Amino acid sequence: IQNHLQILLLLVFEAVVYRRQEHYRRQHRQRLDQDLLSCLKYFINFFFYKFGLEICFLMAVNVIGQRMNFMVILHGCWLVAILTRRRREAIARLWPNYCLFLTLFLLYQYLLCLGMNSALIKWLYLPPNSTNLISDFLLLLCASQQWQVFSAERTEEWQRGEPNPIPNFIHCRSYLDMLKVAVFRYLFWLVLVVVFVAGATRISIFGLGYLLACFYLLLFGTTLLQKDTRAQLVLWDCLILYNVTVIISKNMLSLLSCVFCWVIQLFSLIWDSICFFFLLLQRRIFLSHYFLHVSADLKATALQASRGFALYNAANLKSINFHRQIEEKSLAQLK
Amino acid sequence: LDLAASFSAVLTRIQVFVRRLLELHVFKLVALYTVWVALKEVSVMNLLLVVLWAFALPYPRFRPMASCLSTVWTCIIIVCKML
Repeated sequence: IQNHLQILLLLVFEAVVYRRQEHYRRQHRQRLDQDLLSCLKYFINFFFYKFGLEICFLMAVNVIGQRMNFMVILHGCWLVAILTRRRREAIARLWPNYCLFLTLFLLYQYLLCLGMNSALIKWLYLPPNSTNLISDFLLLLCASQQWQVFSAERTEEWQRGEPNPIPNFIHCRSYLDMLKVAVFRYLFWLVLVVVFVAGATRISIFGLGYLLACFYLLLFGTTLLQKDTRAQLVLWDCLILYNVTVIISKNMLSLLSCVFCWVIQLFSLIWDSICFFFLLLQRRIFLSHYFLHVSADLKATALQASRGFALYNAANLKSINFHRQIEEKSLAQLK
Repeated sequence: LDLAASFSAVLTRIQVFVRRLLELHVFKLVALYTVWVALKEVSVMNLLLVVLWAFALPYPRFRPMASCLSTVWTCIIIVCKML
């Protein structure tokens, strides 16, 4: 068996690499804002420490989409139960219980594999495919690493008077400032387009919900940004919850693929997950400090709106006076 | 000229980066191949090996124990090949 032999070889190489690293050891952020490469190094160093909850959520949505069976419905229900307590302090106590439940249910799931119509018994797991378990295993890996990092907290780093160090992206004195403004100000106006496309490419009747959501935000996003973080996070939680409701409901209705006219046309038995990715990213952006300065910029523009009108009237009167002068000169010429 | 020195410096940096990345990631990356094998062919022999890594990932306290027991669990490969 070449597969088992390669597995044993990799297991040996796991300790071989550790021994080699130990021998090489025995023998032989504040700089974040300076340059793009430094920020990239910061992401390399603490990608998980900042984005673990979002990454675990997206892996969970990945497994929901990949399986679409009855067992992953527990995944979805516990996902939603995690979301309803979105604030990380409740996740602080829920996460050990989350990991315990994940391992408990995965044990039963793996046991059931080896050991009542054919379509329904395939849709469920009763006497049973098991190739799909790779995504669930990856979910457990990511959640376990999140638990480890969260417990460690990397307490030595953790990488409103004036806490924002260099908030002034708006003036863009560096390439990093250009990218930071293009992420912090011109991305909500891409989350809206992602929502629209997600609604309008999957023709099911949930996409019409996305079209309503896009049409609503697009008429009130420019004033949504003006709000403080409270209402922003409330409404954004509402939209995230609607999106996760859509994905879990699609998982449920996947049952209608086993017991298989107008209803199936009307409910149409990825695009509804990229929207989830962008929604989580933007919800992380909102609460962040580096968004306070751009919100202040929007407030300044809102208050400065009035001056532009007088400036434009001045320009119009200057042009009108100029053209009256030139007409007078021409008519004097003719006379 | 300076090309050889630049190549040597690049090689040293690559070695340092590889060592750091290994020390940071291998502890979790080890179980990936075992999980892939277990999903490839579900069997009683591979079930214990999968479960050991599954429990080890949640609790890092048993992770060194799982690393030690990986060789013991891999002994079934020879028996399977003989059968």
